[PDB]
Order: sequence, then C-alpha cells, then structure tokens
Amino acid sequence: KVLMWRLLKLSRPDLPLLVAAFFFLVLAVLGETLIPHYSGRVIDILGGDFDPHAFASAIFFMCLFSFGSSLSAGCRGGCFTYTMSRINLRIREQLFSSLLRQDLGFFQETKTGELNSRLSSDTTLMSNWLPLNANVLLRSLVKVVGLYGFMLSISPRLTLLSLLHMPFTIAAEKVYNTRHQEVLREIQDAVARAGQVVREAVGGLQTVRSFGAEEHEVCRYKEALEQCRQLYWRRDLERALYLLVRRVLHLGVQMLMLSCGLQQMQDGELTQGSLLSFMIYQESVGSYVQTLVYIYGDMLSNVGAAEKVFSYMDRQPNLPSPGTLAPTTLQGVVKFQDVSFAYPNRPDRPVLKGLTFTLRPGEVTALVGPNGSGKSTVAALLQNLYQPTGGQVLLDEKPISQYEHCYLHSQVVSVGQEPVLFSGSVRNNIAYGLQSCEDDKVMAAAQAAHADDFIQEMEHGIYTDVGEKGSQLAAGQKQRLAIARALVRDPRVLILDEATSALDVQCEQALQDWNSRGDRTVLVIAHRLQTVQRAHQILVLQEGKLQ
Amino acid sequence: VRRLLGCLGSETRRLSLFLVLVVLSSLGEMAIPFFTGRLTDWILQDGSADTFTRNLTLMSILTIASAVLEFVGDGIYNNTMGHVHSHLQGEVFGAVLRQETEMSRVTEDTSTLSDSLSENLSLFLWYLVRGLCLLGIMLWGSVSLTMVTLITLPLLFLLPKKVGKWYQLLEVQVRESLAKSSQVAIEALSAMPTVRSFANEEGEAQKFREKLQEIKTLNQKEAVAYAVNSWTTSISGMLLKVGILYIGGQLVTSGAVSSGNLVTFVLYQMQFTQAVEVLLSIYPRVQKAVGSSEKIFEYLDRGLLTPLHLEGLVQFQDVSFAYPNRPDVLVLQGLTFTLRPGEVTALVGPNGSGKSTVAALLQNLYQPTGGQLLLDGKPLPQYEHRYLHRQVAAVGQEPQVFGRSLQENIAYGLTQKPTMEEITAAAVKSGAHSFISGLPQGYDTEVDEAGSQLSGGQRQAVALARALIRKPCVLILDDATSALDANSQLQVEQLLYESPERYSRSVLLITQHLSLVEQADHILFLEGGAIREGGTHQQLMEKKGCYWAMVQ
Amino acid sequence: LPAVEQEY
Repeated sequence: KVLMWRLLKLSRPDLPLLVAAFFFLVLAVLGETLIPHYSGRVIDILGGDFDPHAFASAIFFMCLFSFGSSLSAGCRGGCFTYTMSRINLRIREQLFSSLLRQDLGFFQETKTGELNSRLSSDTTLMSNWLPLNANVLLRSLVKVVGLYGFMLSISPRLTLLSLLHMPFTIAAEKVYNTRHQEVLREIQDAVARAGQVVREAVGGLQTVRSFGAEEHEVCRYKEALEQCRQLYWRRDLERALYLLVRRVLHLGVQMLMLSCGLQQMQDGELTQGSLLSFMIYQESVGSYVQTLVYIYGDMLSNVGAAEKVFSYMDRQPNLPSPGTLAPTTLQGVVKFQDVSFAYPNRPDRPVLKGLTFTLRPGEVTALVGPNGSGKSTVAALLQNLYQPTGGQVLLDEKPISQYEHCYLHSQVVSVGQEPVLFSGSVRNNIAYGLQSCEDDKVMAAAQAAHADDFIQEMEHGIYTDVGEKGSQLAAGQKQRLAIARALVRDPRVLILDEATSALDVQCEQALQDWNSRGDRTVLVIAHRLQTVQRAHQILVLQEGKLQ
Repeated sequence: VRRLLGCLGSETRRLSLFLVLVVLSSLGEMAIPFFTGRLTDWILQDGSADTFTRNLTLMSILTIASAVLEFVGDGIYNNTMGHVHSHLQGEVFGAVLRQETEMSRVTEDTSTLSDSLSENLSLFLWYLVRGLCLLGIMLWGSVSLTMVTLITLPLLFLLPKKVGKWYQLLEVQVRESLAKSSQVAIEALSAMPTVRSFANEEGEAQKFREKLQEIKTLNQKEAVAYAVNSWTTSISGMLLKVGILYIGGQLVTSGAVSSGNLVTFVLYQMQFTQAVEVLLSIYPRVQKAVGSSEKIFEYLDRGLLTPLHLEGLVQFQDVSFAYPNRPDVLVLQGLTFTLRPGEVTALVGPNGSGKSTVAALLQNLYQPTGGQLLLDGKPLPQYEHRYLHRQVAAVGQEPQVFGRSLQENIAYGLTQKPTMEEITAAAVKSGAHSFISGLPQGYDTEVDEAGSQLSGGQRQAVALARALIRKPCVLILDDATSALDANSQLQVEQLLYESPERYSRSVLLITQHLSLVEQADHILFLEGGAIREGGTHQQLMEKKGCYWAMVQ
Repeated sequence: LPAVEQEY
C-alpha cells in the first residue's frame, strides 16, 4: 500500500550510505556475473593449443573480477547492516516519544506486554525492509536480467529451452509456498490444543490426584498428540514429494540441455569452453529466480508489521491544548463547581456527581467516606490528569487547563498510597522531574520527611542505588521517599492519600507543619477518624456525593 | 555417557535400512557431472558415433534412482521419527505428573528440542554420506586435485569460525543492550501516572536517548566486522576455485589427465563447497539441541484390596503432618483421630496448621510426616490405586470442574460412566442443576475449561455434585463453606445429614459451617499442630471450651 | 533431504 511510502521516506536522512551502498551493489553483481564467462574461456583456450600468453591473461582477469566482486560484497553488505541499525535506532526514539504524549486512559486499556512487544521486537522488522528486503529483491532481479544477457551471448538457440521450463518451477514454487503454510497452521492449531491440555492439567492438578485420574490426562494428550503426528506426517510427505518433482524436473532441463548442446557442438556455434559457462549459468538462475519470488513473502510481513507501529504513531491524543499561563506567585485557592467524571473505558458510570467545594491556603481539608475508593479520582482530577466531564475546576480562579504543563506540576504535587519508585540512586528519585537540584536542598527535604534518618545507613548515603520499581527498599521506607519527593519541590497545593498506612499522626503532622502545609493548601484522604484532630473542614464522600 | 541415544532401541531396523537408501541415492546423484565429462570428450575426439545414447541413458536412470530412493528414504525416516517422537512426549508428560502437588515449561522445551534435533539430524545424515561418497568418486578421477582439495579445506573450516567468533560476541552484546534499553522504557510506561504527575515526560525521553547513544557507537563496530566476515567466506570460496583451475591446467597440459576429467572436477568441487558449508552450518544447531535436551533426562529418569466403597473405619496413632517445602515445616503432630461409618464430624483450626495436609493424608495423596494411620483397619497403600481412589472422595479446597459438560464432567476416573440424565439428576440433588439448566444445552452443554463457566456460587455445588455422583462411603471437605453462599452450603450439609447415607456412609468436613457445627455427631480440632478442641459448637460452649471462649 | 536468504 501507500504505507510503504512513509516507511521509505523515513530512511532519507541516511542517503550518504544508501547511495554509496547501492553503487557497490552494482559493482558486486557485475563482478560476479563475469567469472563464469572467463571460466569457460580458460578451458576453451586450454584445448587445442599451449599458449601461456593467452592462458595467463585469462586467469588474471578472471581472478581480478571475482576478487572485486568479493571485496564489494563485504562492503555492500557492511554498509546496509549499519543502515539497518540507524533505522532501528531512530524509530525507537520517535516511537517512545510519541507514546508519552498519549492520555492516561490509553494506558489504562493497553497492556504493557503488548507495547513491549510492539516496541522492542516489532520495530526490528521495521528496519529490515529497505536495508535487507529491498536488497535481496534488487540484487537478484538485476542478476537474473544480466545473466540471461550472457545466456543470449553464448547461444540464442539454447537459452529458449530454459525460458520454457522455468515457469513450471515458479508454478510449483507458488503452489508449495502457500500449501505448506496452510498445513503448517493446521499443525499449529492441533499443537495449541495439545498445549491447552497441558495447561488445564497443571492448573488444577489437586483435583486430578484426588483420584487415579491421571489415566484420562495422558489419554487427553496422547490423542491430541496423535493428531499432531498425522498432521506432521502429511506435511513433510508433501515436502518430500515436492522435492522429487523439482529434482526430476532438473533432468527436464539437463537431459534435454545436453542433447541440444552436443548436437550443436558437433554442428557448430558452440565449444566445450562456451558450453561450460552456460552449464554453470543454468543451475544458478533457478536458485535466484526461486529466491526472488520467495522474498516477496517477507515484503508483506515487514510492511504488514508497519500497521502495528504507525497506528500508535498517528493516534491523536484527546487531551486539551497545552496551557500557557504561569503567574509569578500562587495563592493556592482551589474551587470546584458541579464536577463529574467517568472513566473512558468504563463510561456512563459517573464516579463523582456534581461536586462543589473550595480550598484555602490557610486551612486543611480532609476527605472521608469509602465510595469504593472512588475518592482517589479527586486526587487525579486536581492534577489535571483527566478532565471534568461536566463543569470545570478553577485554580486561583483560573481554568487549570490554561496553566503551562511544566509549571503546573511545579506547584501542585501528590503522594499516593502506592510509593512508586524508579531505578537508580536515591538522590535521583528524591529530586525526580526537576531540571537540577542541589544536594544540600535534598538533605533538608530528606530530614523534613524524616527519611535522612535511615538512608544514611545505606552505602554512600544518598547515592545508594535502588532496585527496579523499588525492589530493594521496604514499604515503610518507600512511603517516606515519596513524601520527600513532594516536599523537595516546594509545592503550594499538597495531596496526600492514605497517609495513615505507615506514617503516624506525628509523622503526618511534620508534613502538615512544613512551608508547603503551614500556609498552603493540603488535601488529606483517609478512612479513619484520626484526620479530625487537625483538619479545618471535613468532607464525607458517599456514593460519589459529598454531604 | 550420553543419554540422548537411549530411545533408539525400539526401531533399530528402520534406521539401518534408511542408511542403505541414503548411500544408494548419494552414488546415483554423482552420475550427473561424471558423464558430462565423458560425452564432451567423446565428441571432440570422435564423431557422432552413437556412443552417447548408451552413455546418456545411464545418466537418466541413476539420478532417477537417487530421487526415488531419496523419497522412499526420508519418508521412512520422518514417519518413524514421529512415532518415537509421539511416545517421547507422552512419557515425559507421564513422568512429570507422577510427582507431588508442591510446570508446563518442562513439556515446552521437549516440544521444541525434539523437532530441532529430528530435522537437523536428517540433514547431517544426508550430506555426510553425500560428502563422503562425493569424495569417493572425486578420488577416482585424479589423485592430484583431490590432495589439493583436502589441503585447502581446513582453511574454510577454520577461518570463518575464527572471524565468526568476533561477530557472535558483538551481535549478542548489541542484542542484550537493546533489551536493557527497551526495558527502561517499559519501567516508565508501567508507571505512567506518576510520570505525567511530575511532568518528567521530557526527562524520560532524554533518559531513553542517553541509553541509545551508547548502542550507536557499538553498532559502528558491528558493521565493520560484517565486511571481514563476508570477505573471509567469499575470498576463501574464491581462492579454491582459482586454485584448482590453475593446478588443473598444469596437470592436464602435462598429459596425465584429459580435458574432460578437469570438467568433472569443476562441477564436483562446486558441489563440495555447498556440501561442507551446509554440513558445518547445522553443526552448532544440533550441538545446542543435544546438549540442552540432556536436562529432560532428569525428569525422564527421575495393594491387594480393590475397594468399591470404603468400610468406614479409620484410626490414627501419633500421626504428624508437614508442608512439602521442607522437613522443618511440620504443621501437625500427635494425631490420634478415629472414624467409623455413620459418623458426622466437623473440623476447624488455624490456617496452615496441618488441616490441608491431614485431608490429603486421609486420601493417601501423601505419606504421613510421622506416626501411623490406617483406614478400615488396613494401611492406606494396601489397596489398588484406582480402587482406593474410588473407596473415598473429597471436595477440594478450590471447588472447580473440568472443561466438559455436566452430563460427562463428573465421570472422571470412573470405570463406568453414568447416564447423562443421571448426571443431570445428580446435579438436581446437589442443586447445581438450577444453574446448569441455564446452559445452552443444559447438562449437555460443555462447561468452560478450569471451571470458568460459572462463578463460585455454582462451582461449590458442582464439586458436591461430582462427589454426589460417586456417592462414596467416606466423604470429606476442606474450606468448602467459603466458596459460595453460606445458606445454600449449610442446607447442602443438612441434606447430606438427612440422607440415608448417614448410616451407609460417613463424612468429616473441615469448615466453619454453622449447619455442620450444630449437627456434628463428633468433632476434633487442632491448635499449633496438636489436637486441642472438639465436639459440637453448642456442646463445647456448654462445656466452657474453645467455642465458649470464641464468644468473646 | 537437501538444503532449502539472510545475506544482505
């Protein structure tokens, strides 16, 4: 389809290699198609005379041209495998960048396993089209056209026999290429069923061993396997039969081939040297003509894979336009009017229904009520992650969408009950997201979050590494890290979710007494009544409605 | 030493004939160039003396035999290969199942190691004989060129391997580094809400680029070594083709050999080049298959009574139970419980305190960790496995049914499958037919695999229906009260108590069901691995036992 | 059974 054009256009920044490599491709094909011509010339000159002046010259040029072909083949192959790399190292950069601009609901539906296969594995197929597949086709096509030129140069009467026979092979090749793939899937479906029998047995083995019922499980497998054996035998039998017809069809040429050549040889217009060049030409043409029709299957596979990537490339996100406002200072006043929301993947079930409330910098607001943990949506809605389906939210009496994305999250931060961490040093996770932060600033934030009291046990202090997804640290320590991650940013509107999990009242009061909570709005969400000890106002959430 | 050849004993005669067919085909193929030299010489030195017809006729027949005898050759191989391949799979599956309940990957590797070895082994057999027999006739043409050919052969053997070692290191390094680079991206995507929360969406792009530049410089060394790997193979193939022709020219001009004899060597040598290359190419693959398949051999080489129903008698003497994880995982000890037909009992205790093991021990699924126990006055292993399994049955801790219709899913292991209507009748007795009748074909409709056709509400009744199908003289259950509605399960226990099986059978269920708690004829409970409570809930509360203490 | 391309 036209999708090949966009894939082709992508490789244009690598012209200083493709143009040079394509030059070597021509210099490699021409260097190879000529060695058979001089091979027969040597043996023809060898017969009927003893002339070193002709013998030595013939060998030298034959050695030179094949040598040039061999050297160019390494260069031609060498350039393309580098071009394959720079294609692979550019799509991954672009594909990853495009994904990060998608909305959150996109990641809620799409599974990471699908994306990892899409990114890590499938993008390799996106680099084998031009550097690899375009070559084999072009290299073979120019060789087949060139070889038949030298075929015609030797003896026009004797080429025509090859032209008649060859379409029979491609007819057999076309049938076999599709027939064996069709049967292969027939094996695959039976094999998949056999694996399913194994999967069922292993997941519920305790039910099986309650009886001497292992007999029925092997009977399950032995008969499904019996289908596989019968389907297997059917396939390779056709492969063996297909080998036979092609093999005897080789006699369909050579048996006939020598009959005309030897008759011509006695009559004239042919010599043994001229014949041998043709003889080593013929069995090579059949190999390349089969490869040419063979590589077309890989053309569709790699191009077929392109619909997988470019679908995620071109998916337009549904987020609103990026904001631009960035006030010098923020009073940190948040007001809600008739806000309601439902998940895009689970629509028509408004979790929140027509809410209305207002926060002030000098107070503390607490959210209570189970709501099936649906109160977490307020934490997600306030940071402009999703959008209010009805109504709007005003921060400092302005639409939150108007604030610049980079600036907004430098003032409003949150800490969920799940302290997500990234691989790398502790010093990297505490100051995550910031363009640059001094290690002195982290120390005060670490002390303010009471995290410095334990991280100092680790090697090198703050520069100790952390396992991927925080595998190296304990949950109680992980919660403190997230608290420091918020306190180091000097936020103006804090959102703390379920702080009672590991942080006591005194630990929570320290966060509530900082410069980001001493005179700045802080939202605390929990289920226990301990928040009533210091919260200025109380909001109870029942069935997505505040009382 | 090597164990991979242990399965070849059952079909030795088939393979021996296969070898005979291969060598016959190998010789027949060699006639194609051998004659080609002979006809060419005949016409340059003599006229159309009709000698070509007889010479050409042998060329057609011999190659026809090779193709025909090849087909009859490998066709015997794979057909016999599959038969032993089939047996291998069932036995390996038949071995893994013969283990405790403490996994499908073990069948997966043999599912891909077998086909890898079975196909490559045939290729090696064909080309080695073809390579050997090609040398046999090539040596009959000229002893000089053959010695030349054998001398230069190790260079093709050696040099690509030395150069290929440099590539196979770099390609692995690029591939593994690329996986690490892609893995970092998934770490950000899997935690996307945090990333968008802190506006580091550009930072992750920068962190991804940094890990890709480190790979870009590595690729610039990958491509350079590609030329020398290609230049090595191409030049080595070339340097022999020119070498044989020049050494041939001096030889033929010396008069020792004819011009046609050189022609055959040209075709013979070209065939040899692909033969040795194909043979060497599959050597690492077959080496990997045979080495890896040795792990499979670890798994491969890892009573008089025939009761139709149990007699109901049971006893114990200082019995102990333990978890399969380790001997130090003992969870029960000092057991001395006994049972008789007609006894209704209930059990309760701390989670993991040997309750599950005792139920498994009562079913003879695992030997006691200590002490002694018996059933019907006889040891548990003193009965035929199928018959002993039919002597008593129990409902598992996770009620589920196999992927079969209710008319036939309950006939597992039974030597006589009951009627489909009777299976539906059993579902009615257990109450599962209320939801089973809602199936597309009622009891005849196949249920989803691993009990996915319904939730726990019908799964618990399905397990009871499966037990009701056997209707054994000894029944048992473990945590069945937490799988569905309590009221339905409690009535089910009441139905069992009211049934005439209350005298013709006995049962003891380890669950906190209220119906069994009040209707139990006897009971025994454990605390910390030792028996510390028993009796009915009301009786124990009246006796100021653990049940009365639980009222606090 | 003879041999049945990856070369660039």
